[PDB]
Amino acid sequence: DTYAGGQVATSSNVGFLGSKKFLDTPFNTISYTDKYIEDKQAKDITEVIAATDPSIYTNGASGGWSENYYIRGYASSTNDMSMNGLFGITPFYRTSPEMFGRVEVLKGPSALLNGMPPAGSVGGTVNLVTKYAADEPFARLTTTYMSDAQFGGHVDVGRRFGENKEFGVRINGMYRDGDAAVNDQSKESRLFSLGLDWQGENARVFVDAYDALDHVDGVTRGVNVSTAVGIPKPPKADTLLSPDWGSVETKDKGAMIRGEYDFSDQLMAYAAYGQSTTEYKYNGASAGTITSSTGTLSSTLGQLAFDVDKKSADAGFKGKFETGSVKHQWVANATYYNHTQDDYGYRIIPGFSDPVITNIYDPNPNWGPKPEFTPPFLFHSTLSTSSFGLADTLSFAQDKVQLTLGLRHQTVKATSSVNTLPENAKSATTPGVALLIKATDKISVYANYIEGLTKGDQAPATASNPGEIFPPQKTKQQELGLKVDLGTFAHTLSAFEITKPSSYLDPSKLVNNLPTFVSDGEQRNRGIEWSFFGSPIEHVRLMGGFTYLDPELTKTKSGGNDGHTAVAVPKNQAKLGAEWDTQVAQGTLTLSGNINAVSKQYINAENTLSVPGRTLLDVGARYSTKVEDHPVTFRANIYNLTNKAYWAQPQLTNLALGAPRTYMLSVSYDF
Amino acid sequence: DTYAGGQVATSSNVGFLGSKKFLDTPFNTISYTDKYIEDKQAKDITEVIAATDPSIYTNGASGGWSENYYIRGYASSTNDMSMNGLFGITPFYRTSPEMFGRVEVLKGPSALLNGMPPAGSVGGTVNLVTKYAADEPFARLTTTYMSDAQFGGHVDVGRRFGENKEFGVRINGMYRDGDAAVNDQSKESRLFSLGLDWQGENARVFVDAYDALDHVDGVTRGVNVSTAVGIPKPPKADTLLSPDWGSVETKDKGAMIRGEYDFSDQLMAYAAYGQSTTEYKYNGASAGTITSSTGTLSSTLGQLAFDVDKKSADAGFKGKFETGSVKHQWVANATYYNHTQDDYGYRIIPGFSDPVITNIYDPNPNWGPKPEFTPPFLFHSTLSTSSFGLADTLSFAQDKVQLTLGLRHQTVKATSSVNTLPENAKSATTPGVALLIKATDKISVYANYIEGLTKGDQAPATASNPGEIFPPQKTKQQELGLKVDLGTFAHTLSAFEITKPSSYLDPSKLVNNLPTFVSDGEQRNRGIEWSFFGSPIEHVRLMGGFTYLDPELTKTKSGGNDGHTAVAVPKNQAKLGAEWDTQVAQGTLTLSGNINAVSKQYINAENTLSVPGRTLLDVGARYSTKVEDHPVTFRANIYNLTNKAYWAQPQLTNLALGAPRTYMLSVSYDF
Amino acid sequence: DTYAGGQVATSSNVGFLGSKKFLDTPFNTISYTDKYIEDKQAKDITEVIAATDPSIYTNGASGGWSENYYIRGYASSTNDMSMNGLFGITPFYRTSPEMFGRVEVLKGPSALLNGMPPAGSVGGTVNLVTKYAADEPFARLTTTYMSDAQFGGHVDVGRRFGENKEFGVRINGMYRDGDAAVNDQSKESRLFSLGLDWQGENARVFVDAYDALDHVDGVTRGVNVSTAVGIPKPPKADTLLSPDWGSVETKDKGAMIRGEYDFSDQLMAYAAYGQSTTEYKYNGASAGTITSSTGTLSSTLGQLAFDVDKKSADAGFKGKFETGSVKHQWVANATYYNHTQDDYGYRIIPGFSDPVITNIYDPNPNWGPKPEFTPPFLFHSTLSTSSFGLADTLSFAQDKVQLTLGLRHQTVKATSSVNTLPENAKSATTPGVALLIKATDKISVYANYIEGLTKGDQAPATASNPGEIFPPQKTKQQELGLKVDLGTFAHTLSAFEITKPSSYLDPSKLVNNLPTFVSDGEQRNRGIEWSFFGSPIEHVRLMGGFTYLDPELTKTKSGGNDGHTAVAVPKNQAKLGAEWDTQVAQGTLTLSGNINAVSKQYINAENTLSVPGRTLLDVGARYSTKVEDHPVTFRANIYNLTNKAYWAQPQLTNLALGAPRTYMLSVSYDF
Ligand SMILES: [Fe+3]
Ligand SMILES: [Fe+3]
Ligand SMILES: [Fe+3]
Repeated sequence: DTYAGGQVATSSNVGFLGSKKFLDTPFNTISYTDKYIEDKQAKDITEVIAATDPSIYTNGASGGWSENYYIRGYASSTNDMSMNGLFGITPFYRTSPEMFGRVEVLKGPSALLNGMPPAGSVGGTVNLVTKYAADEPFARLTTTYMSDAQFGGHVDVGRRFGENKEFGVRINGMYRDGDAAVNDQSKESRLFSLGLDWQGENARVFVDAYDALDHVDGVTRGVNVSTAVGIPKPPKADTLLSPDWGSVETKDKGAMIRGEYDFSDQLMAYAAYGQSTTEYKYNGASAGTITSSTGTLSSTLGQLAFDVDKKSADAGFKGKFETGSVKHQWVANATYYNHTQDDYGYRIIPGFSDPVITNIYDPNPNWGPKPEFTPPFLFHSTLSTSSFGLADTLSFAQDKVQLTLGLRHQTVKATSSVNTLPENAKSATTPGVALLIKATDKISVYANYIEGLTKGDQAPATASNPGEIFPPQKTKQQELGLKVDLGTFAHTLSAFEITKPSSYLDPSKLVNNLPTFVSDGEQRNRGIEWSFFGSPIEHVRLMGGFTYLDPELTKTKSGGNDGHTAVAVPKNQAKLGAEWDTQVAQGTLTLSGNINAVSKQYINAENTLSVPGRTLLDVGARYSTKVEDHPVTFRANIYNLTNKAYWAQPQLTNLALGAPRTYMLSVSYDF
Repeated sequence: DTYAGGQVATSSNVGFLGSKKFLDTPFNTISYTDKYIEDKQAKDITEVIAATDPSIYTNGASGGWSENYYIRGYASSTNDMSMNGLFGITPFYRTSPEMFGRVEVLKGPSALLNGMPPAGSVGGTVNLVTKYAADEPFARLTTTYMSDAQFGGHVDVGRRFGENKEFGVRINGMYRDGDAAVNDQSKESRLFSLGLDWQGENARVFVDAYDALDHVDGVTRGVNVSTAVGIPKPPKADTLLSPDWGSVETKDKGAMIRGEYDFSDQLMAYAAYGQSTTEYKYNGASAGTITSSTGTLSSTLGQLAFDVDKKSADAGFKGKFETGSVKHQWVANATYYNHTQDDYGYRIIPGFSDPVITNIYDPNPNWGPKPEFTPPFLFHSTLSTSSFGLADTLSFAQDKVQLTLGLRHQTVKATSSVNTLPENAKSATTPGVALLIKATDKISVYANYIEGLTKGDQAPATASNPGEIFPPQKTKQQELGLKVDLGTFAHTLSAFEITKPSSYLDPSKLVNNLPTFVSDGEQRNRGIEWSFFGSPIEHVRLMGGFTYLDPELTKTKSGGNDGHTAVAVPKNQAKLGAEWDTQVAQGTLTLSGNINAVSKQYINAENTLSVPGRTLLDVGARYSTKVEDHPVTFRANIYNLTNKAYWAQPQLTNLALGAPRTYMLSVSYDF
Repeated sequence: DTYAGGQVATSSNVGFLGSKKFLDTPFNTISYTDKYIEDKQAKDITEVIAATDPSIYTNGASGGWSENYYIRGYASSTNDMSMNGLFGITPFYRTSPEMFGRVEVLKGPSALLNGMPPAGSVGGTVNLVTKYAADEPFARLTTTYMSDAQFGGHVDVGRRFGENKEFGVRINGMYRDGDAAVNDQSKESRLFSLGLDWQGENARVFVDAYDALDHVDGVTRGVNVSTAVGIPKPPKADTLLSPDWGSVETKDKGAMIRGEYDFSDQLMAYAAYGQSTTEYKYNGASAGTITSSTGTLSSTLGQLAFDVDKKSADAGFKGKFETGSVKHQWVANATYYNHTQDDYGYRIIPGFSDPVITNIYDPNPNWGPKPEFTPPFLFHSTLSTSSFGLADTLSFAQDKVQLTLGLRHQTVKATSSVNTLPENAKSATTPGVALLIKATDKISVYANYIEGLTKGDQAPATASNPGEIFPPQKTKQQELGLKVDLGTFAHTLSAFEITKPSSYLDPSKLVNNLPTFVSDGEQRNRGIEWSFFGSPIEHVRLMGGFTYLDPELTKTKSGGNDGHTAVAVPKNQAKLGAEWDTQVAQGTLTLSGNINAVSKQYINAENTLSVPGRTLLDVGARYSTKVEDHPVTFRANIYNLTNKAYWAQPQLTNLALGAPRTYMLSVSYDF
């Protein structure tokens, strides 16, 4: 399954179409292996998928309250990841990757394939494939360090049972804790995970469960700027611009089961059910605001807790048939998601309502006392979605021309206990079509049209159309692409256009002498991507590429920002990761380097504030050997080697500092 | 004599008990070789004994007015090192290790073995073993660099003379000078040493003499904090928080002679005599005080000069005999120490009594003009100590059970030319017992009781018992331990409890309605130590360990701080040094790493101020080859490679910054 | 022609004496190859000639308005470089080295050999040798990075044509652009160069042409200090202490043609003609002035543009003959140089005459608005020089004793459109003599006397001798030296004394009771140099040395500064570059290090202000291999590894910051 280099896989899950090979997939897809994950010493999903992929962008801050990445220049919510194809299971805001055998990315929207994930983001789909027991018994201990003083370990054990090894058990345990690379920031993570499987003759069952904790002391929340004051030069990269006593914690627990049954080699049924819980707590700043070019910062304090219970299901049939010399491979499915949620919080903390005044350049800021965590209950809320989908792939001319057609019907309903406005389900129907031509056994050309869905907004009580709930809103993609597998090295070249609508109150459209709430907003992302992976010569691995992105606000409230560039995302990215192997005594030495170059990003939609591009370097070394015939691997990594200080745009606030120089060490031992 | 790896020796000097092997020593001991010293590029004793020993702690500042280390959580004064078993010879405050073939540490107090050293510290004994000429003629030149701009060299030459090579001459010369790694700090060091020996048939003589200079411009004195104001975040690690014009200089000259005479193979006499002089001069801050959380620093200035003339002697008899199936190995000795001293100084410098006001975060502090060095005479003082000791080691069962019993009488008298209060000698008797059992010839189990002595304090004129001089005060240790030599790798596991008394004026104990001066104070250090050294597999060296220490103030003035943790020392330490060798062309390449991790330390005895734990990394590379058949070694080291900024507690002031990232290069050539 | 190591050449151009080997040259000479240039990733000439040569000093600032270096402690103007032996062709202020096969240095003045270059500097002659097409067709692409975000590429292609490959074409293209290592400083460079040659039977023609751009945004201009205020501690090294909006741009275009004609093997004629244009523009600060010890900076603004059109020619004969057993090798030449120039500028910009007030330690300075570039015409000026020269080298004993004698007559005239005072040509005659003795074929001993010329000054209207124009002023050198070629490693040891006159109006020397304009000023530089290059052991390269310099102001106006040390230059330099090669897989791994240590430098001629010595470290790695038999080289370099912040003296202002830590990457591929 793994490609030359061991770092990328040759197939991925293309939503409900299932497992498809690189050259057979009319979408831009990549799948990273657990080997790559361990080689990066990746602590979250971002560190896996953003490192070498020029169609993915992160603001790159350390110890935020969530991960933050864009795919094809649109937000891709952490809420919207799948586990073994199923949504609503993964951790809410940050996921440590120890329990996954693959991390797969499908770029662009995919409503036909996947339906509408819970946060309705459209950038792309990240699918996390869990670990199951290999045939050979297995036990690996890894110890980890990260600067300044974060220590941890990870145990991974697998064994199969029964006379034909038809049962599997795979267990992962991980703990790490201590000060991180940012001043007064510490990071705690815990994971316990279970992967069980039964391989029957005509039937298969897979069970996965996990218990996870993510905790940051000195969480980074970021800061707001104005045009009046402007953006001052970034403090040094290890500065924390949020309260030192501020903290965030997320506890995530999840479990799922998949069953498959082969009726024949022309018909299979499958079902997947799962559930998860999230507990989020945050005590710290809601925002810092830079109020002077001398670096004065005004911070308001807030608290939030929320608890969410999630359930989800996906069941269907796959089959094959032939019509003359045309082979048909079809799938039909139904999906369900439900959550209930309680939110507690303060916008204004009693006794702590005055803003805390500091300066961004002060080495010893006074953040004041830490308020007790007592957020009062705010509201109960729910979300339900369901979908029914159908697709067929027609293969002509000895499978050299493959046409996929499908449609999905999607329903969604949200409720809130402080909403007096009407609450009603709404529905939309989303098609997709993809065409793939194998010009040779090494070269595929492909095109697709496909959509993404986002829950419709509700017009406020101040509108001509008060309380109107829009149907799910259609993001629309067209894509043309070329894929080349040279044998050990592979190239993708793809161009895309994706339009995403938005909704707003429009004063220019008067109905009963009132402003009308409309879905007339639009952002249009046009992009070219060239990317590559594998081994272009022996003992060398190379992964990366180049993208040009034009993210344009084509239609905005009152036309003010028509033709402007979208905030946050760069127009140009270039990324290269390279590894070089050489034999040294009784082992392999690998040297690694990464470069990550991006252009400037706008901070507001008026395009009157921006931050420059930056180029970041990383280096690593890896030594793999044996001690008394036990495999041993040593790994050292430095990220942001030049300790470049830069602003970039996080969620909810305008700016945050990128992560500083960070050292990571790990040693692993196979029992 | 040297253990596998070349870096540690298999025997050490156990006070007047003489040379004993690792498995035969009922104390926790380690001896480092000159090879280790050269490999660390150690510039002082601290860099030798603290690097991998988790029972030793230093605050780790660069360019202090002295070394500073604790052993088993108690101060071990630089004044209290021995040279070839004799006290009062070594440099007063800092010692560059070029002239030593071994640096030996015995952990815990050792009054029975060693008597009371001049400063009466009880943490451990550091014994410096000088170089003598090996049989083969020898000449090595080494050139040294340390960042930023310190250049130096060291010559080591030895030759033996006479027809049976019964005379030896060994000469060491060293100079280095230039800017160090701390801003505005420069370090000058000079050493000339002589080791002469004569090996007769029934007699031996050893002579050692040295002339040393230590000079620091921009000496670090450290800074004081209060509970009202608190401890601000450390400036960057290369900041100097003392006057840039401040300096310290110590000139040390010493010489000693040892003679041995064998009457038979059952009786030997020995005598050792030596003397030394110290000239200390300091012009700079007495203390910085942090007077605001913005980092305002108020620095008072002081000057000190003192001259001290020292004489030292140790003479006795050792013998063996048998009574039944019990072997006896006994010693009886007498020791003498005397110094005379003049002190000159200002507590208040005329024209410079106003503190200099700076801010600890200022890149451009104004330290004002440098006052002329004109300290006036303050007082003449003397210290005399003498002891008489007896010990016997009884061996049973083919030397598999060894019981040591001993006691020592200790006398001490101090005088001062400005003391109106009585001056009298005082005395104490200190016993010791140790038991060692060789379970196998690889495994020893041991236990000891032994004491340390400290000069008694004198009650002030304001007391109910005015002018009373206490006898030498007894620190008391109990220890249980286990040692294991696997062949090329060795373990020690030991547990200990050490109580140290203190004296104070007690307002709560009234006699004739006046406060009484009492010796009722107590600190109790309980510890577990696991440490190891050698080569656990081929081409690997590993040295380090783990300690837990509970240093508790069990009895304090008025009971205020009863149950508190002692200042300055961490409760937890983990240290690991590792080296890996590989063949590379015509030579051996060694890669090295060190980690040093400690937990938090309290800054006051009220335990209301503390500083966090910190982890420091070091890396090295070493290449040993030949050029035209002449051995050549290249050494490169980076210490504190993450350039971690941290506060820790020095002598006399509350806080000082740890040393920054420091680069060291050396090349050595054998003629 | 290249020495062991590939980095230095064995011959260089000794002015009109032509190509001479190392052991045949009675001057201190070195020639660096394009291989060395590529290995250093050199971006200007300074980075080639200053890195390892202890007789060369630069202040080392990043992004100045010109290069700045001294040779033997005297300014060597960038104006005064030669291209293939001809002056007035090279870029005016900064030269990127991509078009050169050699960079050659002759130390000390050389008027006999070279005449008077346009700026009349006397430190040394830098000669840049252009690239011509090798026999085998050639194409190399190189991509470059420099921190923070400067990217570039260089193409080098050559082919020969005709049946005997008697025509050659060699083309170089280079572009780089982006943010450099200094905050808010960007650097753009462009080069297109052409080297054409025809090799006939009796005759040869070489044509060279280039078009170059140098552009800096955030140009560093430096800052002035006073004795009243003093010199504060340097800000961090990547600080820009000139306006962020300030910029300099130079466009340089040049072309030259050389013809040679062999009349016989004993007589050759040659002629060279060339021209170049320079357009310089500068908009920014004229000076910052540090007006308080807290770091207050007062910056005045100015603008300058100048256009200069240059023409130059050199024609002559070389011949040999023998009379008895004495060989004669003679040369005779005539040289011409002319430039016309227009200057536009503001000393005071209308509407921007108020100084901009900042602080050198401010992370976020306000530099105010950028004034429109509108400098008005100031004056037209011209410079003409001509010379004729004759020299003979008399040799015997197979050239093992060589005596060189010569004379050159030099004429110069300057005009200016704002000079009312007389304008007249003036002349001087300058001799030279050198002696070389080959003690062996490995050892040469040599001595020389030779002069440098500088245009005479004109007495002001306030003098006794108003309007008098002095003749060309004679700098005078005497030198004694020793060269040793051991085979693969070479040494030079030389001692020199150079006196350089200056002129001033002297109130102490009255004629008709008026001050007299005199040439009574003198600076005298005495030096010892030990330097070396090549491979002392297999797989090692070593290049560097040590110099002591005594640069004394021996005679100054009024005698105030008599006996003081000259500004800007250190008295002591030590430089060492080392490379170590290891075979690994199918390629060579090279590791490199550089150290550069200098002593303190005076900032004023009163010698009441100075800045300390500093030591800088650099490290590098290089991997050279083949991919499908195509040569590939990877290079990584860090310069100023410790990121030392230091002041040094640039042109026109008192101080500027040295360049910060700078990372450089390049990859080259041969088609
Ligand atoms: Fe919120
Ligand atoms: Fe004192
Ligand atoms: Fe000027």
